[PDB]
Amino acid sequence: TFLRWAAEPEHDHRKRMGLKMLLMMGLLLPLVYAMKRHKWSVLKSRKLAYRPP
Amino acid sequence: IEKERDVILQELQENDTSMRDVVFNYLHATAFQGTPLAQSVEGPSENVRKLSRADLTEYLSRHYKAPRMVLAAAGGLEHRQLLDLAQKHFSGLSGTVPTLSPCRFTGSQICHREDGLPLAHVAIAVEGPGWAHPDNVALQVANAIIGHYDCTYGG
Repeated sequence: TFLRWAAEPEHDHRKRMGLKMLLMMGLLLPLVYAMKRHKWSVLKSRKLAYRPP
Repeated sequence: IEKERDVILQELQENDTSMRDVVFNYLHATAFQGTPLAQSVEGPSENVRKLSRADLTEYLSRHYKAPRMVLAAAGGLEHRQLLDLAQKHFSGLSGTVPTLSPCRFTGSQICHREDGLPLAHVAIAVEGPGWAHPDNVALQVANAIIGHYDCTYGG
């Protein structure tokens, strides 16, 4: 236990950002994925036709 | 009925040229899609090639009615010279009918791409309030604040 701390004086803090990351990125990632699907929705629903004589 | 049924189909070829009228026909057909108002006024070719005397009879038999009609005139006359004539002729009118569905508004895009022409008539618009809504007075100004221009004004 002691030696792992030697080459990691940051373990107590790595997990802290280890956790802050998820509840942000897990929270953003849907929202951005929605803003994506928001703008693209014009083309996710776009129809065409062909009316020459 | 049959002769005019050809006259109509002659014109829907003509209004292809009336590019301004093409647009407003498209425009009303988008924002008010799914509603009656998206219809044109002259109608599709198909219905004109299926129309009947009776549908017109029914159409005539429902809309031309005194409570939803108006007479008006102006000039060198009097309002009482006229009042007898309505009491003379239109007194025999049938004085006795659905109401309106609120026609919604849509924000939608339509585009009839056609590169073979000289130019492109274009239109854009939004929801309007309607008749009785008083701010229409204000908007008629703002249309005139922006005004208009067409290739001739020496200003």
